[PDB]
Amino acid sequence: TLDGPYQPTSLNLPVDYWMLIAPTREGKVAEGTNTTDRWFACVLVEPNVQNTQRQYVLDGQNVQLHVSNDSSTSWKFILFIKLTPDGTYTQYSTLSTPHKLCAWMKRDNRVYWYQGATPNASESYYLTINNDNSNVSSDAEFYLIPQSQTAMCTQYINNGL
Repeated sequence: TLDGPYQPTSLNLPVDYWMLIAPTREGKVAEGTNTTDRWFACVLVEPNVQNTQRQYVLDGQNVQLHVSNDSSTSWKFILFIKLTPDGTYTQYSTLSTPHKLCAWMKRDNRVYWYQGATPNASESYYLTINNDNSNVSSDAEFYLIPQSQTAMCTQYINNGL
């Protein structure tokens, strides 16, 4: 079930809900943290982007990041992670898709996202201890999908809404 859409915002997301984010333009898509040892950032890159540095607002300040997208047809979401409050975001995972949809979810002890190349992208996860101060921000409209209906989230990620 597609709950939404919702306008951009920041909150402590309840566990077991995919945030399916649907941006229209390249740029920062989302960020999230448990405030202790994980800071996540997702950016969207348009097709045919040669190695370059782009500036994004992350964790409250401007940050320069290396990006590229070798595809002529798919857009590319890139997940960056830093593991300390004053560390350095580094590229961790990518999703290549012509549909410009990405998703993430919090569960007990994990954060999930989709990775690979549509239409055969699949879920990946990272050990993350959730807390009462955890928070996530979406810069684009998004939907919520219950974890019980993960198959439908996968359907949308790979094949479009």
